[PDB]
Amino acid sequence: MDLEGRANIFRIHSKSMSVERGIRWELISRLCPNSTGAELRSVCTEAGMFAIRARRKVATEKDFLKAVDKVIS
Amino acid sequence: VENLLTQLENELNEDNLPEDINTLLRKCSLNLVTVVSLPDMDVKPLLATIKRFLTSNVSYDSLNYDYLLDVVDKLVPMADFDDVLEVYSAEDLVKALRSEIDPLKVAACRVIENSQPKGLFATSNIIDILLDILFDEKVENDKLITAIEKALERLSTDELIRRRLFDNNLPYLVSVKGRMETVSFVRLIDFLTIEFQFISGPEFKDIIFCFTKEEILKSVEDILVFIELVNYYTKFLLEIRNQDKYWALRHVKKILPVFAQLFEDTENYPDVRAFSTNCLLQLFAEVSRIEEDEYSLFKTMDKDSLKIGSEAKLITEWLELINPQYLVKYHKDVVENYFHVSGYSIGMLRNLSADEECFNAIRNKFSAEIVLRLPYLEQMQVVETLTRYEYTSKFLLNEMPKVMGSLIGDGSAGAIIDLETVHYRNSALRNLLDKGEEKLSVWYEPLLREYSKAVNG
Repeated sequence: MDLEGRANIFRIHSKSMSVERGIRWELISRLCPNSTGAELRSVCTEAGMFAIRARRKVATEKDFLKAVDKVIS
Repeated sequence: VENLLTQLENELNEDNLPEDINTLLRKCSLNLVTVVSLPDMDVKPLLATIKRFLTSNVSYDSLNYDYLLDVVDKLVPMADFDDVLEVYSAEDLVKALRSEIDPLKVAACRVIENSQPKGLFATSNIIDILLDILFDEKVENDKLITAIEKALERLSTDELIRRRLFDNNLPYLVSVKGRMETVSFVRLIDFLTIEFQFISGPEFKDIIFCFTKEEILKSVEDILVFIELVNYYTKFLLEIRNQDKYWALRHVKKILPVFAQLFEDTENYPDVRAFSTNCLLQLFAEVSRIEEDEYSLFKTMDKDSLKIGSEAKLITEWLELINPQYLVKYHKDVVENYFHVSGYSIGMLRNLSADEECFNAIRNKFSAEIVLRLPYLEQMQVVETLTRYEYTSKFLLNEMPKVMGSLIGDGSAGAIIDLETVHYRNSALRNLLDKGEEKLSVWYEPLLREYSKAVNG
């Protein structure tokens, strides 16, 4: 799945967690091409952790990059 | 059920649009995926009709455009292009792209993708147009961005189409590379990586590919852009080492040392580090594998910035990515004072044992006892690796007797439902058998049977 499904997966798996608006999914996904469908999910769950790891109750676009770099390496 | 749904659709469209036309498309599409080639029919009464539905400024409720498009995307490639061009003349596309209809755009986008000569529209403006919609920060519709991208990657094979890209748009590209605007910029980067694959030495302007030492530092202000670039370069060096394009090294050899510094300097540029640390290590692991003389460029980056060894927090990281040859020579003391056979080091073991010389530095840490201590799941991973090279196999086949057996008989090797363990184990046998009966002394019989029992079930 590369027709930017990665983008959708995020949008979908996101509307089930505390995440602020914005967060250009088109880009955040361009950082995870070879990421098999399941990988996208593993990033989201981690993203929320950084927000908690810090303090905020909502995840910002930057928390995702901090996760993608920690996940997809 | 091919030609059945073929006309079942074409006719349901000329009607008043039944409330199941969305379902008819849904399934009739999968039937196309199966059968490769199409019958001896005329695709004019269909495409010339769907085009009317997509170009129609009027939409319909009982019609899921997403499906209707999936049908077109899988039809244009099958049927001959000469017939397709008859429904979509060279001029039709130009309009389809300039229209205010997204569903219509994505259509022509894939029609251009399957253009017969990959250098047909090479003398048109349609190519410049797509590039204009791609780097158009406004366009958010993904279904279009990709449709166009995948269309370029297929045509960028021809020599002519590339000229229309890096000669008839060279100024526009350099332009977007100048505005460096998150959305627009990123789209250009992923694009360049794709073009560098079908490009030669001459047709290579370092005014659109290579980045000035300044540009990098100026992107750090928008991490998202910085990370996207570090990966771009990492892939750029990758593409070079695999396709033996050692000519490009002369270019992307001035900025590489820049990243090393940004990585080390945490005081200033705190973001870079704990915000892209990993994606960076991915590059340093590629620079170490660069075709140079006596590892010149890297030898310095290490001695200057990436002081491998100094930082323990990274020791493991280093020995898991950085070239094993370079490691066993300029950092032999490291690979010798830390790599310990375990499910944990299972990572290092894979990269370290990549060079016979390097391996001969860790082979003193190996022993059947330390290997059989860790659970089967990890054993197979370690064993399978020791069988990915010849110098390692000889070791496992001799100095390591016990282990070899812990791979074959146990009473019922089939009692392994763990898909992962099965993978590695079954693999550790595949390459272990290629060794030939000659080498595989008394383990050939048990192997050829244990593997055979696994290959079947």
